[PDB]
Amino acid sequence: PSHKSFRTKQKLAKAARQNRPIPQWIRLRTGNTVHYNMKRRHWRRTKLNI
Amino acid sequence: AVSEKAGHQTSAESWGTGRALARIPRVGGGGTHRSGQAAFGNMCRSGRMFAPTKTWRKWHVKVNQNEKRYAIASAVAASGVPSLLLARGHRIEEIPEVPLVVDDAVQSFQKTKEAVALLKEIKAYRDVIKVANSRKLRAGKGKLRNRRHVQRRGPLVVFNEDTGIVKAFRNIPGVEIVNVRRLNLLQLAPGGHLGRFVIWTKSAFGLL
Amino acid sequence: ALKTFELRKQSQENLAEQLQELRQELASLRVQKIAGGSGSKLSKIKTTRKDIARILTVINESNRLAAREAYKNKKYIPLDLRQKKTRAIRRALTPYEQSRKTLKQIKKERYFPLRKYALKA
Amino acid sequence: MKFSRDVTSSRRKQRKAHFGAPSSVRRVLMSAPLSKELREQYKIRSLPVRRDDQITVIRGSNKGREGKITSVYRKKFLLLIERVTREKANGASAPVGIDASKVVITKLHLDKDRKDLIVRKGGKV
Amino acid sequence: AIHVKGQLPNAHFHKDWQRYVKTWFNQPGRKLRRRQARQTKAAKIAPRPVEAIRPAVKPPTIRYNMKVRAGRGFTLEELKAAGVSRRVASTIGIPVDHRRRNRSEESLQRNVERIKVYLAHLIVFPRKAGQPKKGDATDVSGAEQTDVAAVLPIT
RNA sequence: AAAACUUUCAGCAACGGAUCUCUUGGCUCUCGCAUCGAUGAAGAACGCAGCGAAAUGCGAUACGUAAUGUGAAUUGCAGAAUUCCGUGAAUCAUCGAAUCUUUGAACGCACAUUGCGCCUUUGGGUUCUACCAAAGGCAUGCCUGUUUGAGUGUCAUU
RNA sequence: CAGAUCUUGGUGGAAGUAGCAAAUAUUCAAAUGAGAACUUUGAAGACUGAAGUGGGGAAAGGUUCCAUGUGAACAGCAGUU
RNA sequence: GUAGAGAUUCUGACGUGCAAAUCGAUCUUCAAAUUUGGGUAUAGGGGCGAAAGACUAAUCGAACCAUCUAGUAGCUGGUUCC
RNA sequence: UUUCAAUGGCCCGUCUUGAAACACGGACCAAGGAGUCUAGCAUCUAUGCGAGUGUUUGGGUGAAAAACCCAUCCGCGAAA
RNA sequence: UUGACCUCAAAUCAGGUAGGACUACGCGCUGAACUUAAGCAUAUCAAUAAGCGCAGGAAAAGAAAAUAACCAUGAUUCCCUCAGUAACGGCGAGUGAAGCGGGAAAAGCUCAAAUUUGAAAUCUGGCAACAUUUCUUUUGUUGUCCGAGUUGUAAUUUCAAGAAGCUGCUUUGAGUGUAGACGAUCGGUCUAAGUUCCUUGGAACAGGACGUCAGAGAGGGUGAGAACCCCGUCUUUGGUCGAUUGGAUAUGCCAUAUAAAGCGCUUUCGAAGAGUCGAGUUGUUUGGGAAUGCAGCUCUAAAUGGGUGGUAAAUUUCAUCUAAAGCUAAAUAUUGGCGAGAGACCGAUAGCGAACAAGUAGAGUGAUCGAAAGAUGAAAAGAACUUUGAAAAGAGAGUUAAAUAGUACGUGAAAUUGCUGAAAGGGAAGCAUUGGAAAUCAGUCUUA
Repeated sequence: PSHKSFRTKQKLAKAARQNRPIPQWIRLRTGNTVHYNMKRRHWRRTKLNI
Repeated sequence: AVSEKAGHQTSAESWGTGRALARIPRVGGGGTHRSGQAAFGNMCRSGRMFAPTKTWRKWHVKVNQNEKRYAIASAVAASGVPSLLLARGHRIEEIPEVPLVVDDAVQSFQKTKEAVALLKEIKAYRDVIKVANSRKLRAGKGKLRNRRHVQRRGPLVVFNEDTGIVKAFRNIPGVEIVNVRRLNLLQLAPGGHLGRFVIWTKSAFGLL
Repeated sequence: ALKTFELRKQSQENLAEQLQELRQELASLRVQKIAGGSGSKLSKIKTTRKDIARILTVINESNRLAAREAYKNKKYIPLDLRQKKTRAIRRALTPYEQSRKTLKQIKKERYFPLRKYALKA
Repeated sequence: MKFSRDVTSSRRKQRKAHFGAPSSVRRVLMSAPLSKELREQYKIRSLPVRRDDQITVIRGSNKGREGKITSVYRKKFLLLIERVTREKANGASAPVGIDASKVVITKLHLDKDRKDLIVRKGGKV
Repeated sequence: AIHVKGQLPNAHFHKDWQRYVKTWFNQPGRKLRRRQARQTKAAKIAPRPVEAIRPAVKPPTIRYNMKVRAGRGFTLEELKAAGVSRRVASTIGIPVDHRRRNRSEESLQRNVERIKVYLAHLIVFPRKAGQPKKGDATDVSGAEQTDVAAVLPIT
């Protein structure tokens, strides 16, 4: 909610940063097995449960 | 042997009857593909096999010493018979004599070129050429398991004392070197078939 | 590129002022990075960061060596200056007090030690 | 046959070592033979490749091609040779990698460390 | 159930035995390890013999008293008869068994002769090289690591 | 009783991912070794790259510093360069000097509160009795010793 | 291996079928666009009717906020939103 | 009698539903043994119960989780080439 | 090989006295999927020795978990 | 009133130490039920799983209060054997050791009980010196003050003896340099021979010639099966140049042996562990049976005494050991961790749950649960360009050995599906026998 704790702010701030697509230059590296982010998360579908 | 807990590391219980499903144990919980799938069975995917293999199977089988000596004596006698050698597969059509006894100077060889020169002189190099031309790649999953290449067996050189004969002869493909005092049936009758071509040194023959 | 040995032959005050200057250059380079900087400047960012690490390392070595000299031949020295192999090794008996023997055992070994001997054929 | 108990005859472990070798090991893995003149002059059978070396392609579709080593692409085990390029569809030129064992060195890039390497490996400079 | 010819079964296999099965695949590995340790010890303690001299005793039962086997160590009375000090014996490799005793002059003479042969064939290196003192060999050049079994077996 | 429709067969195209080959993986046996932690472990949190989300590495000295070895890279792009009459490239190896945020046995008291304190020293500024900052500290049991005590415990002096 | 309401995976007939029917309701012109029953603007017509379909907060969510852009996928029709 | 709290009847709708208990109409109660938020205590042979074996996270005549456990089976089903 | 004609031909697996059954299981297809292993025992067979027999608990040896060699015990048998 | 001592406190007192994790193996504690008994309650499962505490590289046990009944053996541990035995069992299901013997390994000892009494000879700590180093990180010696200590620290003794005496021989450092030699040790470094021709291919690593090396014809890599292209492999249990250690030596120096010790006979004495042994009883255990261990409670010795001699008790002999205090390597174990080597193993629905970004994604408030998923090609050379479309794309072209390899990528099966061709079809289809029709095909001959 609007009333948060700083630990929750930190947890949300990391989780927001981890929920981003891959840089394109990553896919051009030799031997790269990454094609899309396996760990994407939508705010409706799967919850953080923190 | 398979691991003691392969196929049982999961938790799964039979849901019972009345659910239009087989009574086999099934994984509980949800949210994953594994949920509701059967477990703990030979017929099941990711389950355990029927009768898991164990390490306390009997891998070594005991043989009477006298019977082993009987088999060594039979294998040595067969090696002295030219007709069995040709059957076994050794190219000895122009070998000067069987059993082939060579002087004691061979025990003091120091070079593989000298060893090959000896073989060519006594006309025993056709068997080595047979081994080299027969070298192939193994058929099947064997080559995935450090069993890459196969080839035929050449002559067996028997010596009494080591002075360099082992190192001279050990790189020629197919040639196996053995001390007379510790003759081995796995080499005397390889594959269970009698009559391997054996080249004896004079001292080894005397000690027979 | 600052060379660490050339750093080693300088004074603590000189190292301190060079560290402040290096920090100022790093700050300006990061300003360029947020405002839009060239590849040369972005490559200079890492070199400046490593130079600061080298300056801080050289300062620390001098401070700790000075502490070691000051605490040399003293019964008690700082914990970070003591040995740290493993906790068990530190608790173990020292070789001196492991080899301590009673006067009874000293006399027994003095007078009847294991003799070197041999047997005739 | 190997007789040392510290050396691995396992196809699995040998292939892992080759493909997991770090850069300092791939430096020695990517070795090339010397030409007849250098071999008889330096008494060295082969040396590791290095940038700016003057080498000749021995095998492959580019057999007989000549050029300098522009860059030893260690992480892919490939050597990029000048004038050894391929034409893309759009007209751009892509350098073609050549394995180290498939070339021969006809002129070295003599440094003092390379000279010490030659005299250390039973050679003469 | 039981309907076949043969003994009545007696398989003590009602506990969880598969957890405590013991296989012997390390049998050659254990054998090689013992030899290397045995060869290490012989090289470490040379020139003195690898195995100490043992007495000859009689096993304690009607089933085995007609045989002669090796004991643990020589009794105090046997050492005293042979002229070896109790303290010296353990230094020059003569095991001392305080618990045993000689109830018969036959066994006492057997082991006393055994020690006397060992003493006669023993070469004792001086504590300080060049100054022999009492029991001490003047010439130790010919010392070699032999086997007590070769020198003196249990007959 | 023609077409369509239904079914069978064949060719071709789909759907699907079986088969075959492989395999930096697993399983099993053997051999060698003894090495965590209040000098802050295992584990956790959050951060660190010119361009990164994960994995790997690392800790505000942050995909690392010193030192040693090797000797010219890295590479997806940019970028520099090291001349190639070297103290030196490298996501290299190795590693005996350091760093090591917030935690955690977790230690000032707490903790769905970047919450609440105390002690010593030092420093700061248009402001100096104020305010702020920095560094070093303050857990419990126990052991040897030290210092300060307590007692109508035992007594001398008187 | 043909069976075990067998295991996992893929796929059928049913079948272009059941169905997409509560919450009164939409209409016209223009713009936009390759494309408009559904977007935006304007005009009309209605609804919630102050115990609201209004304006806010608490718990819970965590960036869903805002602007700009948008090939699919998603919004059980469509989509320029 | 409204908000709120219930849940009688239609045995209405729906009954691969909007819904793993809902929707409509009717109906009970509505100033107190009232309705409710958050904080807090009681935990499985235990709690709690104006009592129905009710409730105790869609689980209750003994919850749920992992183990012992591949429990046991005179019973059912299958058991692969000529 | 396809198809037509004449003739015959119930749907398999299953438990059962009896199944085409209005008895059960089976929509289809691919891959997986059930008498194994070990400690014993009993008949029968093969092999080696034979009043004996069994090297492999250990030792020696072998550059090599193999093979080869060996002491003293011991197990079974030689008496019930 | 001062003091002394005892006891008890306090301090962010000086200096230390304990916790937590890992737990395969190790020492205990606690402790089931399923199950077997064709039911079941004793039994079994099982002195097991779970729970709890505590260690090490091993742990534990260990120098007899041990067996035996012999011609006696001689700490412990492990192995084989005793032996599925003696014994225990609703004497049912079932369970079940030990002595000897053979071997692996071997190593012994330390206190309490004594007057140093012509001398607390012992020890911690502070301070000050010197010294040493895996190490400026470690470890000490000397001096000196405070203290601990007579309610007992040293020397001396440990039952195997010993102590006091008595004469009479033999024996001796807890040393510290040096130098070189001889070993060991992890580690930097060095390593034989074709890429010579012809054919095939995109590529020669294939086939065919001609050769070479071999103490190296293991294995891997490289554009297809490479001893000779490359890393390696053998030489190697070594050369080398740098290091760390070991036991001797060759010496120098400090060593106060007035001392200390072994042995020898003694008309001698000879201290030896208590709410402990033991007894009864109650639980629990064992193969232990009128009790094998352990524990609770009650009663509680002794001094040639007290244990044990596997049928209760009383008496008497005989052996045997010496409890109630302590240490101790090796042989032994090792589903953990670290590092190696392999394999008649598995080969992506298999093998760990995980060959991959796997204890991940995801699910539950939680404890927990837990997947799926490998492969273009030698090289991205990942399709420039033109053309149709709003676009996705299509058709040309281009790359390649190949796009019948275009990332929805090796091979590409069956179910199922669309198109084409052929034929059949009046309320099933499929199937068997026999032949027609249509389609399709081979033998055979041809020649000898």
